[PDB]
Amino acid sequence: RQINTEYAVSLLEQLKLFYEQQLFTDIVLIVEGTEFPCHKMVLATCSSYFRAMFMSGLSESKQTHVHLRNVDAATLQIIITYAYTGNLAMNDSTVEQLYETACFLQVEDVLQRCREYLIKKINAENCVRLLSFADLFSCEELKQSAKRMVEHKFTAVYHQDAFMQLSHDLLIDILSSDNLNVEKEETVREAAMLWLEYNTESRSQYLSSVLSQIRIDALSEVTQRAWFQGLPPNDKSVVVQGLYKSMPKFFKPRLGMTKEEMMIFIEASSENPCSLYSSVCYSPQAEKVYKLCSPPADLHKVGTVVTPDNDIYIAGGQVPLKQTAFRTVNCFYWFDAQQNTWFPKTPMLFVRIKPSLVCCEGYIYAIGGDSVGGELNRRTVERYDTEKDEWTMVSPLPCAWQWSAAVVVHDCIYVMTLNLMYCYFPRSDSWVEMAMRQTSRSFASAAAFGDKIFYIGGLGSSVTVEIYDVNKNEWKMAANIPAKRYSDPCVRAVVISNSLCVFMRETHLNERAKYVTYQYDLELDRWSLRQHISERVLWDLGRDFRCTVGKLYPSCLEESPWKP
Amino acid sequence: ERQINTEYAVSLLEQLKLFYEQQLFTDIVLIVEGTEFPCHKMVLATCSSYFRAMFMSGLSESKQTHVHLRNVDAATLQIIITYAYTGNLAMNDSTVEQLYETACFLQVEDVLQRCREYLIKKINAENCVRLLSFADLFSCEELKQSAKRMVEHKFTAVYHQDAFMQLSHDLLIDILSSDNLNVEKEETVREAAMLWLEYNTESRSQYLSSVLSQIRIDALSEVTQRAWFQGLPPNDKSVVVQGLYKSMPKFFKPRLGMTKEEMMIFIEASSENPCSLYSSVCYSPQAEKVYKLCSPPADLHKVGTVVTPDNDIYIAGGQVFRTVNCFYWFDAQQNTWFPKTPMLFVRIKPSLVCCEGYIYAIGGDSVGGELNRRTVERYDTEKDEWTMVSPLPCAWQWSAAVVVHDCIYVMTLNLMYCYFPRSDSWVEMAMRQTSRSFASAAAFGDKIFYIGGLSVTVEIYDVNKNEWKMAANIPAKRYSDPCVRAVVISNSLCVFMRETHLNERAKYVTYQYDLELDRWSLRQHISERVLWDLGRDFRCTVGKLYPSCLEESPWKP
Amino acid sequence: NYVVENPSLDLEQYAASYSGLMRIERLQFIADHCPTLRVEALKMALSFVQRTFNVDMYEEIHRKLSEATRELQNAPDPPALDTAWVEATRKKALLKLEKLDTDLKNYKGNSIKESIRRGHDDLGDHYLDCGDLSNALKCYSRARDYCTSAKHVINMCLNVIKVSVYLQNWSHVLSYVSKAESTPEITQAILTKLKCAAGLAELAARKYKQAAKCLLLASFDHCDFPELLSPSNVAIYGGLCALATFDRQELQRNVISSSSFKLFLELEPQVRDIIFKFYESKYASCLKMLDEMKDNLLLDMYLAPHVRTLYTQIRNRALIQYFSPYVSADMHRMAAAFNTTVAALEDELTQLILEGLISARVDSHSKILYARDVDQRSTTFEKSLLMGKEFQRRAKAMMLRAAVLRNQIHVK
Repeated sequence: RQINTEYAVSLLEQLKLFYEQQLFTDIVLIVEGTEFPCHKMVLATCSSYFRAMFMSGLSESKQTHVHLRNVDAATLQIIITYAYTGNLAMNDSTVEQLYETACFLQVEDVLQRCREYLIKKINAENCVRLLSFADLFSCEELKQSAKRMVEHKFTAVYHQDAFMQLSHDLLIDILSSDNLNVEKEETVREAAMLWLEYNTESRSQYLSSVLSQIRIDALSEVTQRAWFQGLPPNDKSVVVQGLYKSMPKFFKPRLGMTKEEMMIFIEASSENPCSLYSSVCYSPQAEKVYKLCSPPADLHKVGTVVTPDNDIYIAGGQVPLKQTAFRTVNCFYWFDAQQNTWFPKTPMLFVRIKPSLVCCEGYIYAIGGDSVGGELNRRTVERYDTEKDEWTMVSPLPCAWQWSAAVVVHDCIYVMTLNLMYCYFPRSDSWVEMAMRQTSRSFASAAAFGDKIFYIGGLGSSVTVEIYDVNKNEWKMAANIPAKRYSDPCVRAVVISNSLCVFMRETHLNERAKYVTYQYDLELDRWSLRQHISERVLWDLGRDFRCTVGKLYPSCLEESPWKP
Repeated sequence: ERQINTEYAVSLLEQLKLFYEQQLFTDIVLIVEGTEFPCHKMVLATCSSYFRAMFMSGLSESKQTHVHLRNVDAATLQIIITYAYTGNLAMNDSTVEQLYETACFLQVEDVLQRCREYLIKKINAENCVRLLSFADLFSCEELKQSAKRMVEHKFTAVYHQDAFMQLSHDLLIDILSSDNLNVEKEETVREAAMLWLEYNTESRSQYLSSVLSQIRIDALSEVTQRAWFQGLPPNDKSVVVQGLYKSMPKFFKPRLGMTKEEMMIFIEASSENPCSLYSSVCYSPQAEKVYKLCSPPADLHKVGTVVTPDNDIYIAGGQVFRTVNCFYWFDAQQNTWFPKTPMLFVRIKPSLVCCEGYIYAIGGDSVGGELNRRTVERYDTEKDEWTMVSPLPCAWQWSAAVVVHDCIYVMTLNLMYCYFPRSDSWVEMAMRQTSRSFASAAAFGDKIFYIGGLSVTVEIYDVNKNEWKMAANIPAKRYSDPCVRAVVISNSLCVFMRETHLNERAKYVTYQYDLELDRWSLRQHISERVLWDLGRDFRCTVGKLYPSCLEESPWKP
Repeated sequence: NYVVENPSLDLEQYAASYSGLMRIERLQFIADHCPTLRVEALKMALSFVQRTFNVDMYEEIHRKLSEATRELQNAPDPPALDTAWVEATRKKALLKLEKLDTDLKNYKGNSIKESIRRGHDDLGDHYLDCGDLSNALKCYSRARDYCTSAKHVINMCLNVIKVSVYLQNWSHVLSYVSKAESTPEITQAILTKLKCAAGLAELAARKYKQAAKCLLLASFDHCDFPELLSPSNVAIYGGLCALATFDRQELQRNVISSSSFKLFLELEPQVRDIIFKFYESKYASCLKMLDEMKDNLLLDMYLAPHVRTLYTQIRNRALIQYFSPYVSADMHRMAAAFNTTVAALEDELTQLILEGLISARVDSHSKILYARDVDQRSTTFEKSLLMGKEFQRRAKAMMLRAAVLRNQIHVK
């Protein structure tokens, strides 16, 4: 049988009462002059060290006063009370010392709880600190979880001070790994150079090893005489050594140099009828269609955003409840650019349907999205903090809008609806009235190119284009896209190759969908044929699919096997 | 206060059970006639009110790893310890006395209540006096009073049990001097005291001076002294003097058990207050009064009645209208209904028959969806359990069943089967020439009288002859639908019928029927000034009740 | 479709004949499809639904009864559910269910296959009583694993068959019927119950020829089979399917040889008269009775859609059998062989000739149906000439194909 719940808590509260009221105490922990009256029972129930401290037969087996050293009073108290009441209050600061005492006392359960918290807490500003912590204490799961997050976030920042204070073995593993995300192989070179020059000749012996992990395209060019300047005097065992050393170790390009500008598509038409929808991508350079991982729990009716740091996030959406059946959930996920998987993150406060995810000042802004509340403030605009991993509400928008799109220009949020537009000022958290459009169009998308807003299409859609200038604050017409008559083009505005291109899929009468993209000439106000997407590689995607600009690695992803 | 227990309570007592069975973190061990029980002080403190003082008082017991606890059974302590480690008792029916004794010794309140509830529910037929002394030895007032009433009825019934011979003086005085003796005669308690007193020697003769004065003076001037002359120790003079003083004084008053008037118990009557649907009432053939009874569930209806030869009332089945297989028993003095072991199938209007001390429920919509729809289920009045028996031969609805010559007889439209309790089989009987249903039968003497059916059909069956015959037709007014009720009364066959016409009021009248005359002579006409309308689905049964315990039903003539 | 307005249904007998969830669904079907009698059908339904702990379907039935009672309060110009039932039912249902869950998890820790299987069957029965279809299945679908004896396999098949009828997963019924029959070496008549399960499942699957064959093999010794289908409906189901599919010789042999369908025909004398009238060529009396029983089974759970096709097939077969012995039959007499009019029969006959299997010609001048007895040789020669012409055309086609493939002629 399962053991009784009612007697469990009744005994459990008696465990706590006998602890807070010091009665049945036979052993007391002496830590930096602080008394900790407790029991031999409860201490070794959670800890695997006290079982070897009491039931061992040593001097302490009879001694009733133990001087536990190299521990902290606060860490011991929270561990002791957790063994007595089961509540583990984990903050964002004391988890470091919590793990230190958990490993020292070999307390398995709190070790798993704090490890899971550190798995959730890993981010950019503590990746180096946690990896070194994961190297100090063997926490391989956290170490591998850190290392993957560490690998990408070092290359982005490579300026944190804790990077200098790292072990030689850890640096060799980081630098020699094939998971680095760098636009060039020279930034890792200078990162190694500054690390070697950070200290005295103690880095000289590690220099023969760190260069043995870097490619040879920089082991003969500049940053070899610079080390000679920093060499210890009269040392003739290094200058000649490196002169004839860079023969072996097989030049090979890395993996980070393979981020091509690609059009990420979501909620595409599933090839196999067993699944509802799928996610694919188009390669403007490779001219192929690479498959992507399915949305988390087939999360439909979601929104996409790509930060300037080239990161993909998913917010909002609905899952079919366990025939029409769908329930809306406020789950949030983050896409791994290398593992081809969606890592869960902190969920939102309110559920959303088709939310407009916009990034600005490192904050992810979700404007509207058919919230569940529906009160007088039926908008529920809220930003996300990528630093603290939390969501903070922002100033509500003046008017209630449906089926709207939002872009970011000049460090401001520009959301567009049928005919109205309001600009959000993040510095003061206020909304200001903008120019009014002369045409009533909805169900369209806009792309932010430079300092202009291009509202393409609207209502199927059409070829109407209204260009808005932030510096001029006016809506003006440019031209109409030349498309085949008696058709229903599906326009998609996006910025690629420092130019405004359009992903327009058109369907003729009783004909299959045709894929073609055009390049809009900014100065000539004309859409030029940049490339024609052949149907032999790209099949039908549907109608409710979304497109976004981003960079992905063709090596980590796999080609989708499907007949033309 | 937040005391959440979802997937967090079990985890602690999962570990502590694992730690106990693996012999971990133990600091106290119990020595029980050489048996070691390594356990923890903290678990014992929260469970037992004695172990907390065993480990907290500043006495030397606190600083003692090995404690030699005596006067406790190893098995009882182990089942207490495991109950203190998992919360489950899993008590049997044999070791209840020793478990309660150790629970009282250790002052473990929760298991004491559980054993008290188990003991108060399991006073079936024989252990009543045994556990009453157990309740006299250990103060269990709630069980003591419950056993007191239970003993009072049952001891008077058997009055030959050997366990009654050994008892304390005070308990016997409370039993014997109480006015709850279920005895129709005053001499059976006299001889019961006489055999109790002659069981031993002088030590009991001291108690004789106090127990002899608790009986009405009519039995103290009887042969008791004459039989005491040969049973008195020699050279006793003053003892005879005090015996002569017990004739005149001490308030000779009538008892309560003699008021066992033979009456009729009715169910599902026309309720007076519109807020209630049905009610249970009673009629007094001799006192010519209408008494009422409390509804057993107070909300469930469509019940069946049965009366054992020991004059006991039982209720089984029914619908609240969801069908419930609950069981109840009527108290002859408390005017309440104590539930019993429920049936395994939810029956609608079951037919309960008593035979050989066993209650047999025949038919009554068991579940309806049986693979064999034709099944029966009996009850054990001694073991308090339900035992499956041979299933019914044929499918019958609105049937009746009676018991004749210690044999089960069930009657339907035209067929009859006799169930042989010794071999547990059904045997084919005679076939009736008329197909009538919605009727009941009465077991009077050695003849079965099937009255009514759709009428006034009188079809008499004899077990020794195995034949069906007609006698006569009941004299009833035309253009009416009589509701016949046949039942035994005063060792004489009589009927209780009600006639209803158009734009006319119902009339209640009972008739006396003669075997050789084939005529229902006018015995008594129930006046409407005392009895009102009953209804259509009412049932009738014969039994003895107490007028004082019950209450008269108020109704305007 | 269905949902017609027909009186004279005997609610008491049809409700009492079935028992269990089978009774509940039929009572719901009768109420929803038979107006002017839905109230008493719903009142009797809710009276039986509150028995054995129903939770979700009770709310649907109570809401329907509340709507029905509200409708009666406006025509000759809503009952309370007694929510205390919810408090009483839920607390009682949970306590026993957890206790039953308590006992079974002990047997999982004791590791006895039969005990685990028996407990899950009890859990499945309790879930079905509690109104939990899928929950019962998983208990049954994990009790299937722990089988030891052939009888345990038979009980496993019967439970899955019973649940899949409610779930309308008739594929699972047929699979388990085949497993329960073919495996154990093809007084206790167990195969009769399995054949009854297959017959109703096939009929619900719009199958007629196999359903009648399986139903005809069902012995009347089964008697009480209320969890799936009453014997009265089984006889009706068997007779209608046999009439639509079995020919005259096929009808006579199977009915007589079975010797249990003769008993089935005794329970339902109406269908017995149909086959006898079908045999003795009295289709006028055969079909007028057929319409009389039609309105009754037009509100039958698994018959209402299927029987309309079955009755249409019956009318077609009756017409084919009637005209078969005649080489030249007057259409007036054929029209007089039913309550149909002359024009209606002519349209029906014309449709039958267009579909086929009557081989007749209509002489509307005197309104006499003359049978077509075309000589085999003339049609044979005509279709042989047509075949030769088609073969020559295909030979020319392949000749052209070979020419264009040899000359490499294709659009670039």
